[PDB]
Amino acid sequence: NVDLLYPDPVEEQRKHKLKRLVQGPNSYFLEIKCIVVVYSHANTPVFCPGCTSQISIPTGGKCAF
Amino acid sequence: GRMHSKGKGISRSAIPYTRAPAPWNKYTPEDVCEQICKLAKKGTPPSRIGLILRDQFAIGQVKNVTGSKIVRILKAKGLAPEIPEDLYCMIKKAVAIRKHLERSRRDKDSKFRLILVESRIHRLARYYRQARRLPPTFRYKSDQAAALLATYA
Amino acid sequence: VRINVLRDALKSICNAQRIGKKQVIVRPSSKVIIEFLQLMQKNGYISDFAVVDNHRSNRIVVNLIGRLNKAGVISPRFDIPANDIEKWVVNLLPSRLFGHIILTTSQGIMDHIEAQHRQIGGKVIGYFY
Amino acid sequence: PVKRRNNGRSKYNCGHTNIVRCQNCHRCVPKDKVIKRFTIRNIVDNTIADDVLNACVIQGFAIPKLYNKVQYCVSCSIHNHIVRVRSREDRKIRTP
Amino acid sequence: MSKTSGLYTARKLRTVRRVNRWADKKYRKAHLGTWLKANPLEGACMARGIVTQKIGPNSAVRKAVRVQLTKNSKKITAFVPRDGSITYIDNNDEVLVAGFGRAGRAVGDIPGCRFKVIKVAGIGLLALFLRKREKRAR
RNA sequence: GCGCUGCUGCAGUUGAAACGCCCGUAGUUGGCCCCCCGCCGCCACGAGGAAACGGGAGCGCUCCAGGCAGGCCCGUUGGACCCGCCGCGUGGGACCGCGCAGCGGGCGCGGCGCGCCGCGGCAGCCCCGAGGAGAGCGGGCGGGGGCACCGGUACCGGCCGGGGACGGGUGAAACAGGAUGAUCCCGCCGAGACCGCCGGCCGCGCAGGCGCCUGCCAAGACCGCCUCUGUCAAUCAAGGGCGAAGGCCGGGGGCUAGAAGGCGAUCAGACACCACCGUAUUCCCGGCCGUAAACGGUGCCGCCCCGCGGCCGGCGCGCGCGUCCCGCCGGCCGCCCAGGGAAACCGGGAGGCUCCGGGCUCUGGGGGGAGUAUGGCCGCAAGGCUGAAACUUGAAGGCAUUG
Ligand SMILES: CC[C@H]1CN2CCc3cc(OC)c(OC)cc3[C@@H]2C[C@@H]1C[C@H]1NCCc2cc(OC)c(OC)cc21
Ligand SMILES: [Mg+2]
Ligand SMILES: [Mg+2]
Ligand SMILES: [Mg+2]
Ligand SMILES: [Mg+2]
Ligand SMILES: [Mg+2]
Ligand SMILES: [Mg+2]
Ligand SMILES: [Mg+2]
Ligand SMILES: [Mg+2]
Ligand SMILES: [Mg+2]
Ligand SMILES: [Mg+2]
Ligand SMILES: [Zn+2]
Repeated sequence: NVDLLYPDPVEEQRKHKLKRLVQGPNSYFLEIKCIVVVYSHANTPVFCPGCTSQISIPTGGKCAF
Repeated sequence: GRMHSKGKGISRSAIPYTRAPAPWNKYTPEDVCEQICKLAKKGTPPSRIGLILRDQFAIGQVKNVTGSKIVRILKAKGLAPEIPEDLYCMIKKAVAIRKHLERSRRDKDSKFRLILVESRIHRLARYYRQARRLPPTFRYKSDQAAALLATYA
Repeated sequence: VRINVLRDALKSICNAQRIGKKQVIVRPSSKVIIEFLQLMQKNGYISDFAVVDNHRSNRIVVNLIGRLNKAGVISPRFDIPANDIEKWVVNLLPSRLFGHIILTTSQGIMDHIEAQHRQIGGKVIGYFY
Repeated sequence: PVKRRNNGRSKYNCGHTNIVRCQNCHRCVPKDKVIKRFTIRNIVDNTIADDVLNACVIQGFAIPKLYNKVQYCVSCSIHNHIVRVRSREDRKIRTP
Repeated sequence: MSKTSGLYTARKLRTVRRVNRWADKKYRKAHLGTWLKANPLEGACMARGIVTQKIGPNSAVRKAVRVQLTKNSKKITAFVPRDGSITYIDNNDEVLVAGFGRAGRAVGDIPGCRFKVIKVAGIGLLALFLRKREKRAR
């Protein structure tokens, strides 16, 4: 019923990225419209062209806009 | 936190299996190559350079694109610093502790931390002296640390 | 720090078998582990296994079918004369009829019976039965 | 042999704890080993409360209470029946 | 684990055994040298000496004698076991003295006695107690 | 005998035995990966070099302990062969650890050098990035540390006023206080200690230990990350630093309690327990000492491991948006299936061990004499580290059962 060679893709998402059968990032890129791609876990300030200032709110984990 | 403490966490980064660039990549290695110079010309450490590239320019890994790491590029362009960054930051922390201690000399935790930092510095400096990355004559001393910090920085 | 990958692998395998499981994971993927497992498979103790690549010490999966009772390593590799094997056989294995002692030689990884046939010796890796 | 897993105290993730004094003998005891009970009671006991209320003048006057914390050592708690010596199986029960 | 087990660690093992093997009371008593000097018999099977005085939960007094070893000039007490052998020993008679079963230690209920008398004037005590021979020459 | 010297192959919670803790040199030990080259170890074979002894082929000294003989028509009758090597040679080349400094051609002599020539001949010249380590960014978290500042009652002492006879203390009393107005009530003044109820199977720190307000200075583990380096690591004689309370040296300060001392009771006695007075000390600065049941009486690093539950910090997911429930990391705890053990008990190991080998360090070998003597080092001293023997003795100890 269950085999470790082909883990359920959803059951594996609940585990730690290093104890997985293959180690992989937990981060990604996404698109935002003020057309610009931004890192999911941004920590440094980010600026956008028409913008006059920063639009990121750094946090412990995922950023906010 | 293992070598000079008792804790043992495991906070690290796991890079992807595939070495290829993104399918939205629009930079030839040249564009990144000169960008490094501009940040280097402003006295920026390699780690901050990587963070800047990853955040603003959306480049997760430089090696996947140029085929080489940042410090190798800097050395090939003759801009790499004489002291590796980690040792330099170690020495900065040692200097700050020493100054705080000269200000007041009743704090003992500070002395304990200073002992640990000096031990780490000596180990790393010995390792770097081997591998011929530093001159054999290089030596770390408490009383003239700030001079070697500023002159070589 | 981690040192003997083979010992940890064997201990994990024995613990898993003790509660009668069917599949195990072993972080290291050294060549010596691979030859040890190949000998076990050929003799009929563990059947199948696969190696899972990741660029960072690949992982390996193995299947169990009972049978195996014990398996260990000898941490400092001694030197075994071709003519001095019966003493180790008697000291380590339960009976002279069954059991396999692994030796690494200049001719490759083999069992004590094979080396006794070729009248050569070497270094000892481990054992199982 | 060992009689209790807790060694007779509640000491976790520390080396030293502040000390207090027993209220009846004035012995010094660690704060995690002393026996504590919180009590709430009336200043005037219950038999004369009605007389106190009748003699009082304010309307709706509420009887004030007393809020105290009593701390006793092991020897004095036993001698005054604050705790009982229990059986081997009953030492593991932790309800009031 | 606890002990060293590396392939290049024989020196430490030899040193450790050399140091730790001195903890045994028997090994100490045999290889240290103190007992040999302190033993009035100096490692001999038995000694020849000269008697100089007769003395003697169980409440039975045991008969013994004070002796001085010819080659040593120190004093000890040796106990004459076999019945009726007190009369067979006379003051200032050459004797041969051996040891009890337990080397060094006292044997039985006798306090402060660690030897035996086996010959007087050159005749075995056993050969005389059974009347095989006679001490008419002394 | 003896697995009571333990390499094979001991023990270290309670029987004897884990240094108080950290750093750290010699020393020991070190993840994974390159298919064939050289070197070290390693294995096999071989040479060479004394016999006797030992093993061993054959021979009926009447057997034997022995000896190398002996029969007729004897291998050329026989006395074969092996065994005292850290060295020498050949091969193997898995395991064990080192190889920084381009190559190919022509001048160029048979070769090898030292140089000059096209780069015009080469894919010319970087494994990866360890649930190893270090550095970096962001986030909050905490009785973590040091410096200055600072509030509050309470003990004590003094004073203004009131009032009029006992007060204190004990199991019961008696010493000390009171018409010089005590005890009691109120207010004010002074100094020095301390930081409560909240306060906890909460938390922080290498340990010892850590709790008033305000502000300042540096530090730290964890979590999150497709940020950087590339083995930089583990453990440790010698050496260095920290280290409760008490104690010591030199200066300050002087309210509480209180060794020594004194006094009253109790007692057969009581120079002790109880009552009262009270010096050093307890507080601050600078410096010595370097010991504790300094205890989880359990060394550090590392892997696997039944299930349930609580709390702390950070992150993420889902929804009906509640400080909800479903997970991840790290930490502090409780119960417990197997398993283990002399058992009590452990089970986030004291498991995976007579089926008896992951790495490093330290300690112990029946009880006393004895942590004594004699030396050495450290210390102002008190004392600390190191550390015997003679002699004596048959039991001393651990966990548990019934009385
Ligand atoms: C033999 C000395 C004890 C007897 N004395 C005098 C008489 C006495 C009378 C008491 O009331 C009946 C009394 O209170 C219990 C004590 C005494 C003393 C106490 C002496 C013994 C003392 N130490 C041991 C036991 C004990 C127990 C006590 O009970 C708490 C006690 O009272 C304070 C005193 C004592
Ligand atoms: Mg270390
Ligand atoms: Mg780790
Ligand atoms: Mg008891
Ligand atoms: Mg403590
Ligand atoms: Mg003990
Ligand atoms: Mg003190
Ligand atoms: Mg201890
Ligand atoms: Mg063992
Ligand atoms: Mg023993
Ligand atoms: Mg002894
Ligand atoms: Zn009390």
